[PDB]
Amino acid sequence: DNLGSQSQPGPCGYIYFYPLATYPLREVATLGTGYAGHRCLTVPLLCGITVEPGFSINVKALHRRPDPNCGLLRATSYHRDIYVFHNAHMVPPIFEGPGLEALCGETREVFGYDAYSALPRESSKPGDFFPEGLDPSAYLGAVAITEAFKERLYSGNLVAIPSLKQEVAVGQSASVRVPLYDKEVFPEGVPQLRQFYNSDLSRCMHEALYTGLAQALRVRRVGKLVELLEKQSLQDQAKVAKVAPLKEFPASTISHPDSGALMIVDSAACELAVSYAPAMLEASHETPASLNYDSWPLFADCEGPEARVAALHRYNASLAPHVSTQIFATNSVLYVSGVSKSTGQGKESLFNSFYMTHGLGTLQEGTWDPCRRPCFSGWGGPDVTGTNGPGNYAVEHLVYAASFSPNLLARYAYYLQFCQGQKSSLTPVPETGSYVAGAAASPMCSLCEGRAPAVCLNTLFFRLRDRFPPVMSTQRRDPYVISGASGSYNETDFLGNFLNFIYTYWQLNQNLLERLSRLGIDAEGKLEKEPHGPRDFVKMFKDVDAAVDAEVVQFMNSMAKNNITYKDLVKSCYHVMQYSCNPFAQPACPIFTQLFYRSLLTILQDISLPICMCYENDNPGLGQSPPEWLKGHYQTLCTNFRSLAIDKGVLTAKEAKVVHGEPTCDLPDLDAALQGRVYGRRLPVRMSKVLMLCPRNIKIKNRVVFTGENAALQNSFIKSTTRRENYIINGPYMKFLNTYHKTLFPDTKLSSLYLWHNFSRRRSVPVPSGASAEEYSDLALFVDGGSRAHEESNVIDVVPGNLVTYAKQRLNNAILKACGQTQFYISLIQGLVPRTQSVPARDYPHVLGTRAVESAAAYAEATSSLTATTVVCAATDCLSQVCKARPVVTLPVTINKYTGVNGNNQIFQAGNLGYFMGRGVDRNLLQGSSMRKKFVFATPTLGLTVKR
Amino acid sequence: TYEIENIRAGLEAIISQKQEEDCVFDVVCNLVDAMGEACASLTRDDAEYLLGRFSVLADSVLETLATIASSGIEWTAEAARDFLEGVWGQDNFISVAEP
DNA sequence: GCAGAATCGCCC
Ligand SMILES: [Zn+2]
Repeated sequence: DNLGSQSQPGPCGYIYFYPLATYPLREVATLGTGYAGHRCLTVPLLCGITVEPGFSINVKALHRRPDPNCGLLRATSYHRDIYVFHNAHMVPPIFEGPGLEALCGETREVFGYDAYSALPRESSKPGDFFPEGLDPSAYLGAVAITEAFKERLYSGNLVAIPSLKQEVAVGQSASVRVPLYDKEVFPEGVPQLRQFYNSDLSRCMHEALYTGLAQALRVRRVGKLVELLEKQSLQDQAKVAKVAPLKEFPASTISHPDSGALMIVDSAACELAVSYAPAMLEASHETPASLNYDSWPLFADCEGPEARVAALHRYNASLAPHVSTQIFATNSVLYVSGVSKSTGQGKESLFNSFYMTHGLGTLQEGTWDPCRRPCFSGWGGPDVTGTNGPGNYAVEHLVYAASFSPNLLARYAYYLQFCQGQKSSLTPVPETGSYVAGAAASPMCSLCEGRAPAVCLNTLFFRLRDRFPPVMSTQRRDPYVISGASGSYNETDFLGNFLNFIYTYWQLNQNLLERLSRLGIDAEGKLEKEPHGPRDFVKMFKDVDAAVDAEVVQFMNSMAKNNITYKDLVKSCYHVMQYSCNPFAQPACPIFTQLFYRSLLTILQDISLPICMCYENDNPGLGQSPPEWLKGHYQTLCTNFRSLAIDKGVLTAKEAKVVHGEPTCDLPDLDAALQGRVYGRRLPVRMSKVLMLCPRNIKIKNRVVFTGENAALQNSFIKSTTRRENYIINGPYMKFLNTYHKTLFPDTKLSSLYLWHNFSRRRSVPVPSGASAEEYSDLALFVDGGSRAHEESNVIDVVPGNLVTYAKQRLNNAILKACGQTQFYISLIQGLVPRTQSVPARDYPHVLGTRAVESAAAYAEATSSLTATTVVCAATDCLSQVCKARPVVTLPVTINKYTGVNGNNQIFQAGNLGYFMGRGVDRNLLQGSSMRKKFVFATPTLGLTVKR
Repeated sequence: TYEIENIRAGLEAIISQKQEEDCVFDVVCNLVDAMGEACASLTRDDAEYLLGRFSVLADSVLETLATIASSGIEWTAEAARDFLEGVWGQDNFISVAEP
């Protein structure tokens, strides 16, 4: 049985009404996309704040009545975002900078994108959708919508039935909801003005939802994309070609020696993404524990409203590095530009020869249509040069990254406010106060007119100017950067997926943690009793060493009796990370809706590239256009993709049949309810669609052991063996010797680094005034001998910061020595984890708000007592403990493709972990850069949104 | 290069080139020259970044900066040497062989 | 300037 078959009959969506006298408006604003002057905004769907506790995210929507005595049911999940459209001026904005709607409107037009075009009717009046006896001025109105029927909401084809109102408790607010049904539930028809429409809601969907899906397909006709998505949902068109006539191509495609094949492959990949992504997003999903807002642990110590709002701002600051990385990285998913072919005089193998490209410079160029006629004429860049200069990234490139939406752009600006500025080392720049009182206060600013100089988007851009990427026009095969929630089972200890199933490597690690608990050390490395002096410090290490070395003897004597060939299994092991395909697992931010959807569309396109290339190689285009080739060939290519893309090493998905058990169900009489009467009727029902494609995971892999066989790479991996002078200060004890320095040498002036570097070179150690010389000479000899034994044996390039990491490094060095793997360093993955810090406001002008600034003296005085929250990332030696906390991740991926072994001719895929591009991403990445260390950004969710 | 990369490359040059003295005062005088007043609020995460391969020194740097901030001199490398090299005005050392 | 890999589940 399955979640589709178990879901209950219901409407296509709901209008919620929240009472203004009690609803917590400041809390929802911190999760929203409000800009100054908005008429509509988006917020997350959350139990206890935007929907009632126990809201069902999966339903069988009643969407058609062929005759009055039969209903048809479609299985669907809810859309993740709620659209707030009535009295929306009552929710505060997330960002205070003015003028965003005109800036978005001007920028959309120079890139040749379609603006929202309104229906010829007026919006529905409040008295035609409010419950009877509610005052329309006392309530906030918002829509929750099913993923299968959201285009019908946009196009004004739903019907609201106020007689079917229900009272619901939303946190502490007495709320009401009204159901929405598709106009196809009324076979005699309803008057055209009786349908539900709101011009502000539809415009917000156009900008904040559909424009980003169009940008991910390289389509400009956003309105025509919405019409073809509607027709795909209602008329079962998944196997009919539909996007190809909307495609456009740059001159590097049109002039390529293989131009005809390249236009067919790029077109077919975009068709397959449009057929399969909506079907996976509509599927029935599991309900995560993080969806219940009234149980989030981050509120535990809060008293009253101000304390809760402050906790939500600290939560948002810990997500900001994920969002800033998608702006500052040159290879961000937001900057993907098209598809290209390795031009024969290139390195790629046949299945890798077609690949995804990135480039903002390419995204400005003129284009040609599928018949090779001129199409978009291109854009020359800024008509007046902004503060970053000619040919560099401008504020228009940030507006393009935000899909020309004032709602999304406002929330991107709010996250960018947490970031540190990083000036270039050779460029003179004004001080913050003389910029804000000077150029930012000019009446020539098109955003603020000089009347909001401390919060203006031009001031935020000026402060962050040197962190933005270059503007690129090249065609190289690079990894691209994805963001989202992680899955349940990640293998990120030092040997990855080694012996994951059969005792196992997971059991070996649990046995080690149990031995360390009996010595008084917990799983994060905290002691129950800290050392009193030199003897205890030595005894602590000798007992941990004896615990590790006993467990190695049992594990090796197991491999012997069970006959396990572990020497071979070490050579083939990988780190494994799971990227979740559940849209409800994502963090409670509307920007994460766009990053998840565009990550999924990009991965589907990249998986399809060799599948499309092989079909066209056997069925050649012969100078047909992509639309005329797809008319004969697309139904076969859909069936090939379903077999070849799924369970072949990157994407996992399950097909399911959906059944309804009763032939009838208890529903309100819809012909009576339209005329104002409520009573039950048993309606005969059947399914309109029987098959569902439930997505599971995307798998990211990284190889651990280097075998020597690629002789070109060895110098990046080779283990030296000669005695160095840095052997104590870069050995295993130095961080512990520093933590305990004042217990060990009570009354010295020396630093720990200098004391131990002096022992290294001069073999002398100070003896504390009341202590004894024997005890200190024993401490010195313990540090020396242990540090040389580590120098000669170690293949893990880490200095351990806690006793658990020290013990795990010792354990894994002993396994690799039994295998003979002692000539090279292994590959490492390190987690970059966010840290929140409060700092003096002088270099963070946004704390002043929409206030005027008259001089640099008044700016200094006004900022002198204030502070700002900022975020920085710290490197962790131990990605395994972070993965147990169910993190939000950002990482670079390339999908590589290869033939099977032993004469298996089939195409298999791996999603390999890659590198970040662009110097502004994070200071920890600054110096390929390393073959043997890779990085992932991670924020934990256990103890924040999910209870331990 | 960013300005913070140049401060980091300049501190690793000081630390890797001393012998027979502790390095803490020269590192502090270098930061006070590069940043002045902004040292008064330097965080541990920023101090650990700027010290590079010697980030273990960060606890000793932040304490020395707190003694400057709590004693009232202006933030220049001259006034900082007059205070630090003046406020001191001792360790007995044993030789340990090698087997 | 950035290895190689026939794949699915299993999961404590
Ligand atoms: Zn301005």
